[PDB]
Amino acid sequence: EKWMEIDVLKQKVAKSSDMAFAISSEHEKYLWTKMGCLVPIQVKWKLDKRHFNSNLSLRIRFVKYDKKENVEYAIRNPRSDVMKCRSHTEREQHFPFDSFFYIRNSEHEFSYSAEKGSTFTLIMYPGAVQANFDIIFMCQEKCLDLDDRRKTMCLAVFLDDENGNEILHAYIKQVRIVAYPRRDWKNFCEREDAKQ
Ligand SMILES: [Zn+2]
Repeated sequence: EKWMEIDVLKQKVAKSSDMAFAISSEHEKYLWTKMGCLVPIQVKWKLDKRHFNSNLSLRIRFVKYDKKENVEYAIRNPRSDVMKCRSHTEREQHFPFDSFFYIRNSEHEFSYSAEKGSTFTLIMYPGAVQANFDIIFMCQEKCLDLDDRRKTMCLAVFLDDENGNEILHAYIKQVRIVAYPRRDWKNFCEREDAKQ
């Protein structure tokens, strides 16, 4: 009927020193990347009958969650944004300066608002079934307070109809912004594959 997926552009990510992507044994998606690096994202979807000719928009959020507040709740909670640290905020030269992340090389027109949480909204057109763009993180795990460092950061996207109703969603279950993405990615893969 209808589905949506978010993934990194594998071709480029495949052997990059700056980022790495993997799937868990449970098929959830994991991304590790350095801050200040362009991560190539591709959002794809298939729509049902009633939306075939709909004008749609795509919302992009970057939130945190833990065992106490699950992913489905967190991604739609306007108060769950991952917060940029003080020093990266004031040192920021991309507007809005306090956003943890930015969208570049977007094939689609986009706008930004923090009203209901830091969100980039891609304006699309009837018939669009994919959205390509780079996302770049301007703060990192190392910057956060121990309690926040323990929470999981999540990149979530929502496909909305003309009336603003979410009709599909997808996310990268865990995103980590670290110094050596290949170290963490490798440890993750070995631990997963060890699982008989
Ligand atoms: Zn920072």
